[PDB]
Amino acid sequence: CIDEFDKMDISDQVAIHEAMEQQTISIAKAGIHATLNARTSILAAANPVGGRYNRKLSLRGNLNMTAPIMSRFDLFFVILDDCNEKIDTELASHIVDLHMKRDEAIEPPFSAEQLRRYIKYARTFKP
Amino acid sequence: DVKKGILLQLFGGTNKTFTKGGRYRGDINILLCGDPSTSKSQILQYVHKITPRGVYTSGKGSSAVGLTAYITRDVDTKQLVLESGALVLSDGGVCCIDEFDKMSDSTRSVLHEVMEQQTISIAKAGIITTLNARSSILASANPIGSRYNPNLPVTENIDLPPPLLSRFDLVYLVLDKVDEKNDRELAKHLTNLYLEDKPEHISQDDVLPVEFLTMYISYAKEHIHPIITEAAKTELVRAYVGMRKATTRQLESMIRLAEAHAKMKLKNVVELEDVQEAVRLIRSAIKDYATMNLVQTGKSVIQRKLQEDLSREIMNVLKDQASDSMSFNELIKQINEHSQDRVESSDIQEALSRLQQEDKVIVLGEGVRRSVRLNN
Amino acid sequence: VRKDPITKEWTLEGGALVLADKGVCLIDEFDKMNDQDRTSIHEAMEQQSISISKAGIVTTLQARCSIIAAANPNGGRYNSTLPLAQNVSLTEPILSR
Amino acid sequence: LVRSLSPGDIVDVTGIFLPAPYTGFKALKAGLLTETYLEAQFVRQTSDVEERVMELITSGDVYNRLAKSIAPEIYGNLDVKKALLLLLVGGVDKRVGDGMKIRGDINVCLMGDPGVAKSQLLKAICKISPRGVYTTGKGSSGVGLTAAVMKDPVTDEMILEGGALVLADNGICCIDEFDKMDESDRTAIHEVMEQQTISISKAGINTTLNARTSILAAANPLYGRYNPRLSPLDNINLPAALLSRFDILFLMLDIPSRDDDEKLAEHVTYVHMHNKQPDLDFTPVEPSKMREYIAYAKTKRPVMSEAVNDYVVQAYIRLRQDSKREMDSKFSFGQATPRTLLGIIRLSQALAKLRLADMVDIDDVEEALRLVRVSKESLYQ
Repeated sequence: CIDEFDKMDISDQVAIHEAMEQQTISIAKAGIHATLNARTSILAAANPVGGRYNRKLSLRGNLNMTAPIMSRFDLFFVILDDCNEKIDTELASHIVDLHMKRDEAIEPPFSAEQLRRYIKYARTFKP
Repeated sequence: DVKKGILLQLFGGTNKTFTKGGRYRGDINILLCGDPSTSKSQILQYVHKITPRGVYTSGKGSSAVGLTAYITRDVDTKQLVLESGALVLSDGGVCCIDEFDKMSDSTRSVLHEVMEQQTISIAKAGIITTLNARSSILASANPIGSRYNPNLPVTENIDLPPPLLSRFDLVYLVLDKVDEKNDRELAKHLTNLYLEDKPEHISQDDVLPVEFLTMYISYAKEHIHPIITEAAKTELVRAYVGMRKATTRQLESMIRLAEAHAKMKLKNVVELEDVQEAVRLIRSAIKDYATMNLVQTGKSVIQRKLQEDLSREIMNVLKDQASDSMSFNELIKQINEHSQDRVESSDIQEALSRLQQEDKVIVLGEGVRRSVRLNN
Repeated sequence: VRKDPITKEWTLEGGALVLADKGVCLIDEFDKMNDQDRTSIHEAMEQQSISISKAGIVTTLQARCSIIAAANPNGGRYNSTLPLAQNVSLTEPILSR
Repeated sequence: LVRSLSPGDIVDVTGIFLPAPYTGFKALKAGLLTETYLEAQFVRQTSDVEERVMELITSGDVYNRLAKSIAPEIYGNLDVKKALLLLLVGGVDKRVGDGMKIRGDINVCLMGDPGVAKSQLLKAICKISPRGVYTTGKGSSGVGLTAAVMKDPVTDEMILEGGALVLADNGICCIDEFDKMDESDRTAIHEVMEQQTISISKAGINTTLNARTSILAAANPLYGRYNPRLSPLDNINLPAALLSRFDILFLMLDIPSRDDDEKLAEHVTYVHMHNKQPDLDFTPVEPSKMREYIAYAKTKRPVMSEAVNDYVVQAYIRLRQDSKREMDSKFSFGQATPRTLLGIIRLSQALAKLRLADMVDIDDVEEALRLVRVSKESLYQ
């Protein structure tokens, strides 16, 4: 879970390569030349260019930076905030209760520990 | 109101572990700027004096490392020894930061971790770990002005990342209207002592506690656990609504902060009242905002305006060119020509670059800027 | 030829070309290639041999590799009806090669 | 007897002086030497002389007379000298009731280059001033100003050996090549503008020393000299943060002038030609008796009139007001920060002490002003 890929600036795009590639890790400091494969999910993130630019502006290039590694991304959820002061109110309440130390009955439809366990299960299946 | 917001910073918030995690603590990070010699130093002095665990540091006398993990050679045993840098120490109490605006970019990268996490993860060197440092942040800054000067974007006039900016809990901005009529009074105060040369009767005659304060602080800390109940909720929302009408964190702040207020006065539950001033205090930097921004400037009429006109013209000279390319020159010419919002040929160059690179434009040459084809 | 990792005698290494001499050179994203390389490329393509004068060692290796290249039409898939040289970034002199 | 001692202390110690055997390189000793040691048993840290002062007093014009009497050796700049006077005098400080103190002392900057032999002045003061210390940037090391914890002999052990500031504290400290002092130095000094404050957390030092020194700063403008095309603070390399500390910045710039240059030239010809420069007529004051009168004045601790207070205020408003009315660059430095005020307060507070005062007459003030306006604004010539 790599926050603010933006702070990658121009160095990490290099990384995305192997990353998006084999997740091989190529290392030669000349101490050795060694490719370390990897497999790791990408939970990734960046800000839009000018704040929320995406509205008229095309996402591509409203996102900008990831160059081709951009093309390496399977999914994207664009987040923008327009108040339905209905909704605004809603989240507002939500938060508030949360902020109220108690009593939060925020409890997952499924128990979370139960979840992680289940997660173990789901991996087992091979569709 | 400064002295006040601070006082709250002394009373700040309440820690919440949730079931696990939770852990918003009580933390409040106040920043303050203005014309220099504000005594802006003196305060940090005072707090540092008061603060048991606090530490006072200067911008640039610093970098992201000295706050943590010196891991120096012990050399007493001729050993290497992990030395908590400044921050880990400062866990608890507050931190006094000089010349925040001036900190090394490497430095304060630290901060975002602290501020957000409220803890710190050092994977570096021999031991990889996430250590918790929970401490309040008090930062001083000088506008570039150093008088931030009227108008301008203040948000500009402060420099800093508008995000990292936004991070600071309490944004205090100091300024001078030359109340005549103030300087007189201030000069009376100041001019005192004078007598007595041996320190005596500083603020007399006025009522103040001395050490009773320290204790009181201590006790209130120890024994108080305020809970706002429902009351706040409504108005509380309506506020931040008016605010975004700004960010959620603003709300969050409001929460923790007011919790300090009712922490003071020893309230285990909050009046819906005392939230008023709680808001008001935020409304102060706003009332200090009179006399996020980045985007605002950057939307047509700012950058959306910019590129919009840009493309517009490009389209025009295309049309009038029988679709042939617009020239760099003619571009710059009509674009400063229609004059008005002042499109500087450099800015021109930049936005042009943007659209082309956005493939919102397709053009080239050295002194030859041909036109575009926006496919996007 | 450069100083090896820390401490070893200083080892003269080839680009993929000399490596692929008589073999095949596989590369993509020349647009992504620094001119520093670009000169090298042109040089081989021309001479089919890689001369090296530094530091003290001065040689010409012979890379016989065949060039196989994947590239990115500048931006859009089809940049333009305009000729490909227009439709793509890289220099025609190299291209004619 | 342990722990009673601190660096930068002037103390009368009483102990029996005892040797302990040591010598140098073995090839270097005839024997037996002693190299010795000292042991410490015990430590101790206005009659007809008023006549000697009265000689100065009765003459009157002691401010100008003495003003001249300081380093008459150089031709010109009576203003700065007059300043140096008060610099030497100081006063009155204050304490706040809790209490916090306010210096209490003068911080003088001397700008301009190359010449003036501006240093020559510093040599003078450090000479005349008891507890004055002349230093230069590269020069006096940071650890020159700071104290090392280093063992000392006979007794024991790990001694905080101070220098510069600690060495000359309660007395002036003189800085040369002030531009060349680099940074760590600059930090400390920036701090010691807190007066009474030096603190070393490094390693075996947790201590915070109190430095009572006064500071005199001689630096050359950004190369080469004061580009008039360069604004103030352009031609000046230093940060205002420190400049804010500097109470008196005397900026000395040289535009050649046929007439005066004749005058100075004469001075320099007469002396050397004479050992004695002042003639027909100036009686310069023996720095000895001078120092005496100074001692006597230092006792005064004057008090301020409400009126002087008021005028002060009004003027101060005028001061900040015009200073900001200047707005952007040239000219400047703004802003006439309160420290400007406070400083002037201490300044008149000194001028009064030359009167020996307790009155603090408004003239002393207006003087301090004239001096102030005088310090800068020389940029206009």
